[PDB]
Amino acid sequence: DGVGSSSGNWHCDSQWLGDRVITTSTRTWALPTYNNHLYKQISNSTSGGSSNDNAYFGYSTPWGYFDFNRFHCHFSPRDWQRLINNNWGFRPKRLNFKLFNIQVKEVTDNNGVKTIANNLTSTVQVFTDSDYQLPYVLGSAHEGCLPPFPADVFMIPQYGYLTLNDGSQAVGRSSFYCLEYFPSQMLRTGNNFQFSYEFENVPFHSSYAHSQSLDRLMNPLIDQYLYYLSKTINGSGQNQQTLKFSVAGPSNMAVQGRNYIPGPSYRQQRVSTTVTQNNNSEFAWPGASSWALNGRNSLMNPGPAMASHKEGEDRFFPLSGSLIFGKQGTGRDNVDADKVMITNEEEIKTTNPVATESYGQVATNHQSAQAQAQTGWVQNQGILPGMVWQDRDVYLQGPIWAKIPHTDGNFHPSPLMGGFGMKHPPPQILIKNTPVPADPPTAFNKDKLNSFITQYSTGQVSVEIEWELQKENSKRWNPEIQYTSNYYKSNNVEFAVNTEGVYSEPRPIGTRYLTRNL
Amino acid sequence: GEDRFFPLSGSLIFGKQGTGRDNVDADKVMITNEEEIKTTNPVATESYGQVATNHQSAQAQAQTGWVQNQGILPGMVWQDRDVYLQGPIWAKIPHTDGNFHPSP
Repeated sequence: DGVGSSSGNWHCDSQWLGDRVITTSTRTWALPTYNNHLYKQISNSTSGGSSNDNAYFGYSTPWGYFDFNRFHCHFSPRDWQRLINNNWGFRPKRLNFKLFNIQVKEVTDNNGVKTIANNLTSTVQVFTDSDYQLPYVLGSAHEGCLPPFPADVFMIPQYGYLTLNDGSQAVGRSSFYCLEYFPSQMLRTGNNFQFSYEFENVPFHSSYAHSQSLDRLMNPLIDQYLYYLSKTINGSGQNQQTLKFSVAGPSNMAVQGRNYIPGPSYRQQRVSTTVTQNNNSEFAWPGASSWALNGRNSLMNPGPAMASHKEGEDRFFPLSGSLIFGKQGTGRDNVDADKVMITNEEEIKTTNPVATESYGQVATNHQSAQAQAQTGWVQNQGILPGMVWQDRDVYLQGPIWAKIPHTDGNFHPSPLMGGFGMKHPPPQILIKNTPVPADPPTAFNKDKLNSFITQYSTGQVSVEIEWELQKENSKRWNPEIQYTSNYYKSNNVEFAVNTEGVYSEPRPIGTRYLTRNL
Repeated sequence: GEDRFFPLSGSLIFGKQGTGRDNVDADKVMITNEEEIKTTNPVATESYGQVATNHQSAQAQAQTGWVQNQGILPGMVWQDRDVYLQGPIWAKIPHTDGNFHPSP
């Protein structure tokens, strides 16, 4: 347990134990000193002003944090495929985290000549927010998670948070948190850290697509013992009204009585990939669906899970109804379509309404001898007893869990971005290099020291997660759809490294391949 | 009192003994009456209610709009469709990620 002894080994691989899968990942990280060892107040004001919808107030801290809330941090593409093609569901159960082989280095810069040396006596502080007393930052789809490729060395993201704001100002109820006011473990090179976590009960994610739709669940050979209004007129001409009824049969499925209806909706604007079909105007924000919270508007994104488009119109997508990842090396601003990957929420069209369509129509008056029957379009429909739906799919590059807000009420708290919702998700893990003062003056001074030895640390991280599988039990005769690689030759291998050594994930990968009845 | 009225497709209608399959007259069918639940459930052929649609001010008058369809709201209470001697007994709840009050 000293300077010349490793404090942990490299564990990286998966084990498939029947109904369970155990993924273990190790990456090597680097932690700089953030904020000059200072807690700093930030707002849209210190950010260079902004619009009201983007106003905020908060603090940036000198701490970093570990984040592995993305599936590719645990599953290799090959494993994701094994999961995807053979199970009807899965979910996390246990988690084991480790920090080891810490190395604190000191940088010296004299006359531009920079040099790095070990500072053996320096420490790094670590602690877990086991009681969720700090603002939960994971599950906001932030960058900075463990890289998908094991060989990549990553930089630990800086921790910051937001509280209540009134423009760029704070309010009485705004909270300020100091992470030093938390007990934390201190470790020198040769010391290590570790902890375990139990995932609370969460339903299995449905990694299947339905092999039949909500409106097509009857026996196509028999009639119902129910009738429907089929004629209100006996033919053109004056006073031709009547009431004729017919049996709802195979010949008219649209009219049949049903026990369950499609899930809720919130109409999204429809955008086309073949640009010339879109309106010649800027509607990215104007024509976007949104919600208001205390005078501020936020984009309804990704919103309720809805099918991306009608059958065949694959060139269409909801303005902000699906997740879109960037391809390897894609820039940050105004990037072209070809440099991004838009997820396709199609498999759920069997139960969820289409995002760019109306939920349906409702009557809006009392038809009478004088007035004709009128209908109106339902653009957004809240929950109704009898509704049934699927949740957003999850992706290899997508988030895994989210913290369910602690509130009096909520409904089906499944994270809208996809994933598992939990009141007590994996705790945040904060880390920071303990400040090491430079030589202080030889005469006392009450001011806090502001002269520090420049340092940064590096080490390994290990995350082991145990997943529970729900295996397939289909009696389907014909073969199923399976995720596969392309047979055809090509310059590079999909999900492999470049000739420059750049790993890249060519496309998003969902979980809905196997099928199941409704 | 307006017993002569019924929702276009809001109630179940069975056929009387021997009634044909197509374009049968009113007298040869039996339309169920979902009346007893008017104590908690809104009327099918009516609006749920009205909501404000603007900010009344010195210049603008208060305006309301009709709620033609209303999803669940915390605080709602209701009865489910009645069951009949000739009616169905059970149904299979679709195996899906979510659903609400899966009563057929």
